Amino acid sequence: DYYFLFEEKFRGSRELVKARLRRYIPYFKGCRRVLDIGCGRGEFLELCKEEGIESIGVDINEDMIKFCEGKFNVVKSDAIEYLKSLPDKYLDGVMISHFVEHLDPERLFELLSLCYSKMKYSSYIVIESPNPTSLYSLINFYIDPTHKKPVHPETLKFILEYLGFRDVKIEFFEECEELTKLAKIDSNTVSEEVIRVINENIEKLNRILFGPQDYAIIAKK
Amino acid sequence: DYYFLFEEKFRGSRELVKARLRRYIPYFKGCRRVLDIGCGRGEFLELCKEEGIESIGVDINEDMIKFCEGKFNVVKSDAIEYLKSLPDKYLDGVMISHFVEHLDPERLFELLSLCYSKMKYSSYIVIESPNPTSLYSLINFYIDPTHKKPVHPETLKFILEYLGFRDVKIEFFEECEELTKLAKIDSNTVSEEVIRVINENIEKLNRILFGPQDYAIIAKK
Amino acid sequence: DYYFLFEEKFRGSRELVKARLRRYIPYFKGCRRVLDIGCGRGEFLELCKEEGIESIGVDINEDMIKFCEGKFNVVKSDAIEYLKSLPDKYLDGVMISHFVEHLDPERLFELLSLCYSKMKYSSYIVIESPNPTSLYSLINFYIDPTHKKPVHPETLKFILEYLGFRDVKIEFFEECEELTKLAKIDSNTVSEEVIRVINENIEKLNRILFGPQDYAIIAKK
Repeated sequence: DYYFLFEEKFRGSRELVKARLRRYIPYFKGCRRVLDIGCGRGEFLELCKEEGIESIGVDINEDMIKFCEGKFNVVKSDAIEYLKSLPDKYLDGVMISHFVEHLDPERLFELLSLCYSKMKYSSYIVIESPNPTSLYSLINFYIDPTHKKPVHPETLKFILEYLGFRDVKIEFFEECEELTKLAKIDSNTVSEEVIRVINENIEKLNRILFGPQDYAIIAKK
Repeated sequence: DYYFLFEEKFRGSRELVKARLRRYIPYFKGCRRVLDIGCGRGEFLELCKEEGIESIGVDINEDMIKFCEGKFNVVKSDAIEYLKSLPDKYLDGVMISHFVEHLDPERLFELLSLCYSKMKYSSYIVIESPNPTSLYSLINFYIDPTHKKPVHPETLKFILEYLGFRDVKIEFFEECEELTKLAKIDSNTVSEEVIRVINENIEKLNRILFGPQDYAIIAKK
Repeated sequence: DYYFLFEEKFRGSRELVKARLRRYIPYFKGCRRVLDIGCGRGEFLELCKEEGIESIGVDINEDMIKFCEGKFNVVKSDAIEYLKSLPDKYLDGVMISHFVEHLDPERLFELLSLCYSKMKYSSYIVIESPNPTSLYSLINFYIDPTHKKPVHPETLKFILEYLGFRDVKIEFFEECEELTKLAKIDSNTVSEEVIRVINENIEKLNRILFGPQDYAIIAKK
């Protein structure tokens, strides 16, 4: 089917994706009400079940749900709507992996606003999305047509900080492979200082051109 | 309140915005009917008052308007609606600062077309918007979720020339800080021919990656 | 009107445009039923007329069709609609030059599936459009307000491979001029490998920043 075949090719296998999600488990260990927004193939739900974490996944796509319903708890719904259908101080944790980029930028404030209200204190929200602050990924953001406009890390940090969240931190992941990045220079005949400045320019070039392809913003309370 | 805090953080303080607008005073010197489209926090209006320049601002934001009315002459209203309500050859000059990137693309032509019709002969029009022709700047263009498509300066120049405006000029401001830009190499030991070509390349790299963050297009009649 | 002056200014002369599409002719030689989608100023029509290749053009623009009807066979209509009015396995070939970016993302798939149906075995389809994998050309992409999201070469390749086309090749054209790109270094006072590595860094830079401005995806069957 279209989207499975699509993700499989440009996102990677479920094993691959699940491997990447491992890093975020510490923020949900032993949680009882973790919401997986836009769960898709249910890679996070599978992980959760494995780590002994209770969670529900939501997804507007009917096929992602047929895909997860058998092993996991999922509700075919619009996230914002589903969030309104929830009591305040309900939710335990919230995972939003590669979802916001697929969301109408106009409704971004309301989503996180609802998350704050439906989350109980000392809870963590994790938002993982493609990094548009590096040319390489920015270019690749256009491969998926269902993508809206790139979602900048700073806009996410600003909104949820404004909403009340604290500890807001930004982490970058999946960097470009060696072959793609520019190479640094060495020499025992060329001026150390000429060498030094050229490499700093290459570090700057590598950061803005071939920087990490993803990022994750984490917040608490 | 949201948008003030947002502007303060990403667009700068009022004092700063006001500072950067002094470059346009020569174009509205002694004018009495200047329209400030998307007046925002009123920085351009505050500048006009100090310069004895009469102007009125318009904005869709009731929050921005409430902030300005007790200070300057503003009117809550869509720009196109306001323009349409003016007689032709009425305005002394027009200022459009960081507005077009928020306007729906299909309404850009009309807006500008109306400016031409409602402007009297000899008047000046200034349009400042974030520069998308430089990477650093193109990335920051996505921080604001209310942004539409990046507005290229050549496209505006085309529209203006087409409407009958003349002496159209595109200038660029808000250069990137040397800390972020790549550095030119100074060297007494390496061949000048080689150093020269490396610095000319750094020059091209800096213009397309760390060039001016803003641009302004100025026209007349 | 607007669009003629606009293309003339930003795309180039009919002469120039004609010169660029000339390389796709071998795919439609001897053909009698080629479909040129979004014929524009009929530069592809004109070429086929010169090669004994029979083809019809379609466009949604009144003025573009008006420009053509004199020397070429064209019809004013939505491309999706024209295709549906044809029998399956009818077309000798399909040319889509600088059109997919002017199209609603959610209709792209329909369009291509229709092309597949309406084409007969072993026919060629060529899709030429702006290349967004190079900074230079994606910046210029925003000059045209009517442009939607950029269309990445890989997305087009995935869609039609999905539909059943094979031998899908992605090619790139219209490199930037030597004066715009970064120049390479050559000297004999500097260590060979220092020069070799800086140059391959330049090669990587020129690729992602000043590379091909156009891409053509070619498929058969």
